[PDB]
Amino acid sequence: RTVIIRQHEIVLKVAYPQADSNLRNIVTEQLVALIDCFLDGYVSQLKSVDKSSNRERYDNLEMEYLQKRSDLLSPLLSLGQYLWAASLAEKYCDFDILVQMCEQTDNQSRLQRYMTQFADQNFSDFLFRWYLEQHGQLANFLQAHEHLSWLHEINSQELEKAHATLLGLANMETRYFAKKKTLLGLSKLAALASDFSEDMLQEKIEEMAEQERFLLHQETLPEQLLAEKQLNLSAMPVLTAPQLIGLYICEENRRANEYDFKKALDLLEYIDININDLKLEILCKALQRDNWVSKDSIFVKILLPEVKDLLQADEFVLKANYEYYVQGQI
Amino acid sequence: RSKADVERYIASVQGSTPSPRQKSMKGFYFAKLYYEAKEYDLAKKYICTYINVQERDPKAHRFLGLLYELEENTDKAVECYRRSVELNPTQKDLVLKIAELLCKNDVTDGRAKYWLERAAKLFPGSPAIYKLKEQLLDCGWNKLFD
Amino acid sequence: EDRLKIDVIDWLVFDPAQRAEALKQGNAIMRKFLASKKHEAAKEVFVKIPQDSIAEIYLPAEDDNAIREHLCIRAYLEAHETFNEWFKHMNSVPQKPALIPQPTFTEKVAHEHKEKKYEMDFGIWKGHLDALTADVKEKMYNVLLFVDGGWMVDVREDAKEDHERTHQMVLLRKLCLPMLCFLLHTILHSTGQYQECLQLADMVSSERHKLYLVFSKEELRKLLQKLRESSLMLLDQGLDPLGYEIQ
Repeated sequence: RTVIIRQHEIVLKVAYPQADSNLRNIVTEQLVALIDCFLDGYVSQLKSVDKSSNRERYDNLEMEYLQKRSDLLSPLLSLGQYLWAASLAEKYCDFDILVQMCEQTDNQSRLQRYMTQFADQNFSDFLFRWYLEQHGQLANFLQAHEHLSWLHEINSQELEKAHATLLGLANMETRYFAKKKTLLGLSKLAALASDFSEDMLQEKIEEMAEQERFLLHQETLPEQLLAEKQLNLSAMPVLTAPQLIGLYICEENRRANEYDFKKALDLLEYIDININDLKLEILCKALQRDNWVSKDSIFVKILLPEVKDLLQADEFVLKANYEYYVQGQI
Repeated sequence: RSKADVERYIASVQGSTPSPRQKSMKGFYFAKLYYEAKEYDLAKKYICTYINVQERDPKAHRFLGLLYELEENTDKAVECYRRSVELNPTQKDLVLKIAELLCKNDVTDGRAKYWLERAAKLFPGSPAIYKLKEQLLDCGWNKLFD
Repeated sequence: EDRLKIDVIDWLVFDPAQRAEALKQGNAIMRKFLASKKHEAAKEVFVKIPQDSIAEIYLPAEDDNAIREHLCIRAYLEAHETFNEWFKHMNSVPQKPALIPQPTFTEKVAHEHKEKKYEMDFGIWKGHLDALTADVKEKMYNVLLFVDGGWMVDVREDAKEDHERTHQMVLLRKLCLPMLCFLLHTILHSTGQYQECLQLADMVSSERHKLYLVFSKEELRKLLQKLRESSLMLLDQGLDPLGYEIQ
């Protein structure tokens, strides 16, 4: 810790001087501070390999310390010649983040192909190191492998393929409604534009028609309760059947009419807890709003031992309509 | 005419063209007579429905803007004129109106300034143009003098 | 023969008792010209139709449709009148000040000003643009999302057979709806509204309009290579393909 400090002290003083130095000289003191830095990084590598296992916390804290220095020796060599980078990258034979950004600053897509040619899992490293950060679109062509899939799939004219992943990303989608809607639309336009047999196509667009059928529900949410509930227009999440059924029936939804409940009884097959507790919850606010007309209609829209009764009252025209509701069902 | 004359004509064309599209395409010509019978909450909804099917007619849009002008709803009236103007640029008098209304309601936004510049180049140095220039400034004594 | 047809209109317009036949025939004539994209032809006819025709005529299945068709056609025309203005403007951007390397102290100041004036014009040419973009867009959505049954689609279904017209109305949809979409995409892309570009795939695929049926398979892919282009620019901005923040 004094031996080492006196070396990181003359790196920085060998950095201040090449700022004013005849060309050739500034290189020989650079091949030198590369000769010296490659003996420090070799001694921290040999001490690592010396210690292992238990008390690991101390062995993964000394890694971060040598890794913040092969980064401070790399940046330092970012101004310097990269002809030495190849040897600094090999000396601490990984420190790839530095030799990977030297291959990026130049047109050597030949070097980043020569790097991955002789490497152990650099490919899984150069793609995750491109995403964290022209010919960069040829590396974008390979980096578009993963969810960005559909993109390079439209490009490759692999439409059917684009449709499968576009639907897959539509399904996992929960964070943004406006986006779950966009992906299906794209998936659909992908599939339609693709080369399915009229049979397969008819399946993709039917299994699809289903998705659009559930969505349409959250889609038709009245504009009275969405400013009441102070909701973002599009910047809202993909709601589930429950939230929907319960929101279509809120006392906030003021103009709630036959269609609001009919659709709040259509979203019961969209569940996967208590079914017939809600079946009641909703038919009951279907009457609170009546102010004892709508119950009337929703029994007219259904076309029946779904609804309950004695359980319900848990009253003069409830039974009265439940008589010409035993004649209707019959 | 009266209320009966105009609301009885509802059944006249209702019995001649009953489909929703043609029913709504007659809204402008329905609204044409309610504006004459002094019905502005009714005429508004008649024209607004024709606008639901004929959304690219500069005449209908202006007519609603002129009706919102009688209602004194500046924000609504201005927007209606805007649509008729963007559809048909030859409506110079509407460019003045927009500039005239934007400066009377609020000058804080530069949009009122912009529409005044256009109004000037459509009516070079007309008597109204300066009037609007003074209105925009109104929203200090030395300033007016200059 | 163009004149023969555009001239038979003034003959039918002259007699107000034939305004229903003047409009109907005006439509037909404008249906031939639209299929050729003769918009100055279609419009020169469109003005001959008195601005108050619709009001007076007030309904047989043949008159309800011709009134609808006429407005559809106006919605289409207005969607090209405002684009050509917008497009004309996009191609008149203030040019950068010219540089005089090794300037005299005179040329240095003339340039400090020319450089400061240009940094005023480019702001307005985005100003006028935004207002011509907000307007041309609206029109393109009035045609694409035509109210009450889609563009060039009859609402009345009890007229007598007219295969010429009917198939002229299907065609006009397949020539002009793919072409209006691609324009709107070009307008949205040109103004950097990339999130919305991608939302053309909702509008089109929509079951509410079934616009995707008016597309040939080739046109689709083309629209899909147009959207992937907007997407890119959204990645360059740091957002996901569809414009939503990457959390």
